[PDB]
Amino acid sequence: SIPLIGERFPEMEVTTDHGVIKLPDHYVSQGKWFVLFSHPADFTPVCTTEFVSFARRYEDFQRLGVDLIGLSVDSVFSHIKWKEWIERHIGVRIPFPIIADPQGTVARRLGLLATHTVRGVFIVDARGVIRTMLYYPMELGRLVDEILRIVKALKLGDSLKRAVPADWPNNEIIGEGLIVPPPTTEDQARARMESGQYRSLDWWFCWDTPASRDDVEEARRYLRRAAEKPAKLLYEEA
Amino acid sequence: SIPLIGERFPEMEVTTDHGVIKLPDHYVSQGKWFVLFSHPADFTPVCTTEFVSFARRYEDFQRLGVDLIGLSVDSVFSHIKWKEWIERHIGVRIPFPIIADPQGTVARRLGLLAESATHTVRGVFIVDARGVIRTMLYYPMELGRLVDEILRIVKALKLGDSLKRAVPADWPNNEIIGEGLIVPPPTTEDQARARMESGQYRSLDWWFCWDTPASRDDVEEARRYLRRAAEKPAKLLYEEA
Amino acid sequence: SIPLIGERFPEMEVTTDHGVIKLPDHYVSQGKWFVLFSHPADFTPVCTTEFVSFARRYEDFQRLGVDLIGLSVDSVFSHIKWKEWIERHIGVRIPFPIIADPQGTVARRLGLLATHTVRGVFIVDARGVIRTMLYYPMELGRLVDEILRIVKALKLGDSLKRAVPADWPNNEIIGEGLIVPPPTTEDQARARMESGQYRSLDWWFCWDTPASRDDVEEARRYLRRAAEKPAKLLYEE
Amino acid sequence: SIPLIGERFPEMEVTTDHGVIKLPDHYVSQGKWFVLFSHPADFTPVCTTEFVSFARRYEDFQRLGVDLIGLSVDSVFSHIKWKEWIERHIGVRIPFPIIADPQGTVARRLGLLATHTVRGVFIVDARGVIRTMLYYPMELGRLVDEILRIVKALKLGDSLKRAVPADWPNNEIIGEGLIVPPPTTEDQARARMESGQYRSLDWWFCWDTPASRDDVEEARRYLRRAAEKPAKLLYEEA
Amino acid sequence: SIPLIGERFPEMEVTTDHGVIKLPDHYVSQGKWFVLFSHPADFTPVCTTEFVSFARRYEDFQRLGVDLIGLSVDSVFSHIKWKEWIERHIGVRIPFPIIADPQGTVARRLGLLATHTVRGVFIVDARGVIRTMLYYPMELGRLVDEILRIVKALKLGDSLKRAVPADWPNNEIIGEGLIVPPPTTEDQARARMESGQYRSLDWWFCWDTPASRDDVEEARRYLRRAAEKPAKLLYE
Amino acid sequence: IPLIGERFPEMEVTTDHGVIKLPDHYVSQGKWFVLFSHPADFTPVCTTEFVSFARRYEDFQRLGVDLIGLSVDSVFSHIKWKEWIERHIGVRIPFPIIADPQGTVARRLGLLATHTVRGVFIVDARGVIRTMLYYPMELGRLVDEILRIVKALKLGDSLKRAVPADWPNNEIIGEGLIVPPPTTEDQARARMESGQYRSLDWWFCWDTPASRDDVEEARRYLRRAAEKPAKLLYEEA
Amino acid sequence: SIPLIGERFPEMEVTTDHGVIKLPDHYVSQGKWFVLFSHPADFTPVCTTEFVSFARRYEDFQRLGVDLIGLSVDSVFSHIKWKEWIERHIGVRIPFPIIADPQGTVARRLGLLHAESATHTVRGVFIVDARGVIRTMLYYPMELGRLVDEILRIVKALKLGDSLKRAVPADWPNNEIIGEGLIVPPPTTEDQARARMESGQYRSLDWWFCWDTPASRDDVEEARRYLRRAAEKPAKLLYEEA
Amino acid sequence: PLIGERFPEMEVTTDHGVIKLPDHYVSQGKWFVLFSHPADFTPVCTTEFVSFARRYEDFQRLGVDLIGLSVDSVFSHIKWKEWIERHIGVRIPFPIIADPQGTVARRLGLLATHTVRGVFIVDARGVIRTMLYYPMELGRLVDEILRIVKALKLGDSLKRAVPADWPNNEIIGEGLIVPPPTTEDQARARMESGQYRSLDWWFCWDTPASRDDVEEARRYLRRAAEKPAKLLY
Repeated sequence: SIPLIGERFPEMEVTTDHGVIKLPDHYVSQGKWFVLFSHPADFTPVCTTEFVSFARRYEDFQRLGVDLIGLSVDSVFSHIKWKEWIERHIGVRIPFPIIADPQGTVARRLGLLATHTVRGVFIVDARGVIRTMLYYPMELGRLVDEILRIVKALKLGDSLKRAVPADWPNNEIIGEGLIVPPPTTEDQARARMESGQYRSLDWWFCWDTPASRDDVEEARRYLRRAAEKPAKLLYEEA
Repeated sequence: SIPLIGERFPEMEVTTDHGVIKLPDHYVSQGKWFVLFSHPADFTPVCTTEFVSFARRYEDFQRLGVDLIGLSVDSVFSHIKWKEWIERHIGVRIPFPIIADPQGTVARRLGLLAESATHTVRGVFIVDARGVIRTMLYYPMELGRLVDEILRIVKALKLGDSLKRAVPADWPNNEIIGEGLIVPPPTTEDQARARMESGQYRSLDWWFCWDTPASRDDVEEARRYLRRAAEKPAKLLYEEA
Repeated sequence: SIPLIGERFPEMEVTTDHGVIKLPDHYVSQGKWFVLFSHPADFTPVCTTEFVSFARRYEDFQRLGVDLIGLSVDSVFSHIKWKEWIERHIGVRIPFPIIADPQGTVARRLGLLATHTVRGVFIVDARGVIRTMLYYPMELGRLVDEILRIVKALKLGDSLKRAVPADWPNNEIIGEGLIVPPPTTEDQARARMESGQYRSLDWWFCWDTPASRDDVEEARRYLRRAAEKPAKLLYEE
Repeated sequence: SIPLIGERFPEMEVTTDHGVIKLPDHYVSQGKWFVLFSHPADFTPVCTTEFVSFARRYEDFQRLGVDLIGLSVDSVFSHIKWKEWIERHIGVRIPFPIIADPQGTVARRLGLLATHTVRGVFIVDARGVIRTMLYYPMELGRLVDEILRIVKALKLGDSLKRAVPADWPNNEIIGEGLIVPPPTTEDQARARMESGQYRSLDWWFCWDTPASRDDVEEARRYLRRAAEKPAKLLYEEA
Repeated sequence: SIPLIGERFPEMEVTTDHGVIKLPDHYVSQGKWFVLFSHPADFTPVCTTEFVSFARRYEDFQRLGVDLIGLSVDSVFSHIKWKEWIERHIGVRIPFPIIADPQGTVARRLGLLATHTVRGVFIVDARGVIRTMLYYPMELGRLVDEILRIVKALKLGDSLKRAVPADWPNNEIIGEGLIVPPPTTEDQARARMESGQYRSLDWWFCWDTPASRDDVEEARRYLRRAAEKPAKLLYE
Repeated sequence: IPLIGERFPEMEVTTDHGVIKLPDHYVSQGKWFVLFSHPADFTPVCTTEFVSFARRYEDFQRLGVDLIGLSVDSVFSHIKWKEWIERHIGVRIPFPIIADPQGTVARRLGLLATHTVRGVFIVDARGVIRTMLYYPMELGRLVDEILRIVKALKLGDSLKRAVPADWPNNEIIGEGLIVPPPTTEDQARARMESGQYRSLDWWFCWDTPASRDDVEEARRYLRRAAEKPAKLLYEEA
Repeated sequence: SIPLIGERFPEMEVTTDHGVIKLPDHYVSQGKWFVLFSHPADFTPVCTTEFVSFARRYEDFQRLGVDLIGLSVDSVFSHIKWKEWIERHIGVRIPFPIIADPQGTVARRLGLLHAESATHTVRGVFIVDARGVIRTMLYYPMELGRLVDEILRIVKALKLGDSLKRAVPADWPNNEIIGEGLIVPPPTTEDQARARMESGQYRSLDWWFCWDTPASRDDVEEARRYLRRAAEKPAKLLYEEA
Repeated sequence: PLIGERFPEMEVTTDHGVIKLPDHYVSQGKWFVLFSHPADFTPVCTTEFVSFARRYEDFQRLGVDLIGLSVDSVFSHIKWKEWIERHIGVRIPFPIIADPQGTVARRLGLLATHTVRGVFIVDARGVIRTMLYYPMELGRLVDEILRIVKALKLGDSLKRAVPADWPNNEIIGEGLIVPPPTTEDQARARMESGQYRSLDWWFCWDTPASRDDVEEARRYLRRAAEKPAKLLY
């Protein structure tokens, strides 16, 4: 039984390889967002490639006030030995904590559970509310740059009181334009149309460009990198 | 109470603006994959952009064997008037069917609805030709989806099934192995020992083995999706009207 | 389960194209009756004719202190877009609010639930009590002039303390007259017959003519309008 | 817990002052529509006026293939005495049967239960399916001519495969016209518009005039009778 | 699931052709006994004969401090019309109230429920306690004089602290005698036989004649009226 | 408790005459039976009634009715109690008495305290309960009235007639018997058109089909009930 | 569902031919033991003999502070008439009260009735001490009359055991092993048994088998007088005397 | 259980082996007396064992087999018998059921352990005919148990009820009661015939038991009253 967007993140005590912490409070108290990502088992390739990819984009998340937290169905001693392997054989240190979940208690609480079903991403805001859930299969690696676009676009929508269009900031229709939430009454719709402060197709489709050039380009930067062909792969220099 | 990944898509009969069809049978019959995407309501701005995003990428989906089908909490008549408006004002036809879901029965069945919600009624179901749910994505109503990622998912997943491979993070642009694909790790020691003795794959450990079996067409197909996503489109559709 | 006559209208909060309102609280506070009519779907021809019909008789309802309120199992956005189509293509403005009922919560609470079942007129008094329920099928459009006759007669019945006869004010027996509520005791029955106060056919059948000439002809007006062939239609112009 | 519109009339045996009949079988056997109308009690003024009104319109219902049947929460002997009073005083005979339902069994099975609640009209087709339900309060006499209009419109709708506009045959928009049931697919809507066989406002609003001069004039005749003041009232002639 | 003998009459608010009253309160308030008699339907021959019989014995009941109340599964308007027919065609006015029981609420609460089953007499004292219940079939009219005997016997029994023999005051063993309630201990039984203050047959069978002449004669009058063919019939 | 119209509950009972099945034992003889119940043996009011029943045993035989008692005591108590009556009162008690220790038969019949164990069940030859009477313990039954009930019922069954109040001394119609009212409109017409019965109304029709014997036999019972007894039984001993 | 030994006698009000009493309150507050004996019906032969046997042993029971009380599934009126017949025909007055149990309410609670249509199972004997505690229960069938002198032996030996803080051997006071001796309650600990053998205050067969003879010459002979009466053919029968 | 009920079908482990109840004895056409004990190596329970064993042949004469029940191991049971035979010099012939867990006791409604007492007297049909519940502080009177089975056998065979204190009843002595008439005609015919002495129609008796049978019953009660010559200690 998975949680829903809008619901607060289930209050729980968890043991990580950094220590015991209480969720979502550990991050709410700090005024930080956090992204939780689950993993079927330790010493597995796809999950490892995700750790690395997350760690390579660690400062981007810190820059966005987002903390990272992993989830795996293995002991805390396996978790440490696993991070120790990646830093030694791949050359990348994994900074963020990983929740040690024997018995699969935490995964059962989140509705992720087989053990193969234990995947998915929880994007939680600074209020402690679940904002986005992704559920990739264990045979497919996630795109961490899209997760970055999600937290970015979501924070801009919050602070500017705007909805975010498809493929933003590269929308086919309005590009980098941000959608003004539609009117829910007759009077509001009639008022919106008369004011002439918003570009519009119809009363329920109004947009503008309130976002700074910095924030638009920061958002397109993630997609630029994701599409980009990497120079020198990590398996070579290791 | 959602269906988990790996679980078969719930047997149901839905009403669309194209007729009445049974899921997942309708697409399984054709040996097609299908992506189902849900929406809170008709005549909503974010959902419209997503429709146009999907419709502009409709040809890409069909070349992979993926059909498209929408889900919205509104009458079938409302769906058609909505599809009429988009074609007239945006100049883009919506070729795929949309499930008419008044009462929210099929949304409630899939686990997308308590009352007063509909806001929660979103999410993407990527379902393979065997009728099995492969990927679920839950974007909020205030956030337009990245449609090129869905195309990346199906292509990688179809290559995964075909070539018997696990797909690395950021593929085809993985930081460790690039366009390389992961060999499913050994579950026994006698398979781990043999794998290391075989020396057929590039290895990092017994559990971390890969090769490059994907064609240059398959790989460049995947980069084109991500490239399109990253590129600011020359000439917008609002101005064309 | 449908909330029967006599029962107070179910306490509920509803979302409309005018805003968020509590029922029956919103209209009770104004000392107003309200007529809640439900519909299965937006952009449907039968419902459209009724919407137009109600709006063309809007002042007739206001004159009686009766507000109108629609119900449809669709989003608020469809509702407003549907009203815009009526105002453009038929050229008739729709003034009353319509409840947006996605998922069909209100309809289920009113027991109108298939979606095909979602049709019913609820006539509620200023005290917030259901007085009449009319259940029409989807393939049939309601005679809106009868709804007008119902409230007018029912308001008269309250103020004048009378029962209203069949086909009023065109009753085959007593015509424009209004019935005195029958005696329920032996003492009441005798005192009625010894008063010589009312016209009578029996102790349980007494009536008089207390309604003003305006009240009577106002009621016949509704029935005549429903009977008269309209001089040139609205689809033409 | 009422029987919904479009449902089959509840299977039951009832006692009338005509005898015992199986509902709705008795009328279905004949291929006849029937209107069941309930009443709180015998020897009640409003119900008496209602009986007289149904009585003066008896042959109209027969021509439409409709039988009438009343329901009152009193005994059968009370029913016969009630009918007898009406003939002796008002002059009009009551031909239709009345269900004697003490204990309120039939009234309860139909979800009409105080006893003041026992009001309601059931318009049921030749297939024993409920088509309309009207709930007037005990202090308000029904407009019987409206019931005649309902059946007529309903009968023309079924045969011609058309839906009936509001206020028909005097609809403000389309007049004596009838609605062509709306398309449910994209292809149905396109094919309807390219054919151009109906007068139209939109793909979902098509209509024609398939009703005969006589059918229309019969419906307006019901509405005119209801509208017109009766010359000669029944009370005057002792 | 009828009420039992000795059990208090079920509390209820009922609707009559005389108004709204609460049972048994309405009579307990007046310090009166009441006889409740149920009927299947209005405008029925046997019930009509019963109504008239109670009405002709109305003075006899009131003098005993007993009110009469009817029960019929029909509306209040039928009841009034029914009473009207009786005063007109039989020339006897029916004075007592009739409970209007549509839905058969009261009938069900008293366990009389088919509707044909709705029959039964309840004799209830001033304390509101049920003392006697007769259940006659609907095809058989009641012997109203026997209800009067029953009551008269109970009122004397309560006040004289005595039990009443079969066929009183015309018992084949003890005549118009009345039974002294039997001993329940051996000390009581010994003291009864030692006292010799009662005409006796055994220690458990003692009687005397504590009822007055006028009480006994009033009791034979009821049975005398029941026994005799009435001079002058009412239908004539 | 069992009701009027319902069949007497199937049961095996122990009496001082033996073990019998009820109501089978009496149905198998094509006989009516009157079951009367008593709180306890060696009790006064019950003894007077036993005597009263025994002194009328010929009148019950003459109607094809059998008597059967019920008391919450053992069979041995029963037989000793019958001995006492026979010795001290000089009257034989011929009818069986059910031995009901534990009160199982009383409980099933709803007679249950043990003081509430009183009731007369008149059951016809079909095993159907036709009448119930419940007197208190401080009151002796009027046994002649039971005799009137069975006679009238047997008369009513054979002649297809209803029996009026106080019969055969009814104040309206005397010894006349009531024709069951018509239930339909056509039955009501054909009744008043035939003129085969005396009537006050279509629902109130009667005739006099009871023979002079059946009438006077019924009047007998009431006369004996009203008669002051010449020579008392306690004096004879 | 029956009560067991050690359990307190169930609280209840009963109706007797002596009046209404509470059990065991009525006898507890007197310091009296009571023997409750139950019968299926009145005017039955086996039960009558038992009633006579108790009645002529009445003085023996009263000497031991023991009261008698009968229980029968019949009315209180059948009870008094049944007592009258005995006093008139056998010439023996029945002094103790009999409980009247129509409905079998009392017998059902005591577990003398479990299923249906029995009364036959109503044949129990309950021996209750002054603390209101069930001490002995006897269940003889209806076709077998009890041995009343055994009930006297039980209460006498039990009263001796309570006071002298001893256990009573088999066949006492004519036990094959220790005769009229009474058993010292066996040690329940290791050093209790050691101290018992170190004391030498008791005749012994083992640490758990120790006894003395604290019972009075009168108490032993009274107990033997109960058994002699049981054993001896009575001179002059009661049917003969009637 | 109750009187009239058949003995509960159970399989028990005793110190002579595993036997089926009540089948082992029913199939032998034998009565059995089952007496239960709280604990082994206990004085009162020991004195009963001796009293039962010295009367072993008397039960054999009546066609009665004996069986003990104790909440202890089978190995303890045998050591307990071994002690009696060595110290008291009386061999215990009857089997004792080993009931650790007190399972058999639980099924028999004897369950504290103090409550684990009671004699079940069971006929050759497997029907419980008598139940005796003595407290643990008081030893039984085995001769009465003998009198019970003896009276019941005569009661069955002669179709008679046994009076109180028989064969020493104060009213009828060694007389045996005829089961009372249940009907009035039976009660009527009983008094008319004159085949029985009587006090009433419900109180009839005769002396159909033989002198041997009467004297054999009195032997039991005489033995219980006799002061023993030479105590076993």
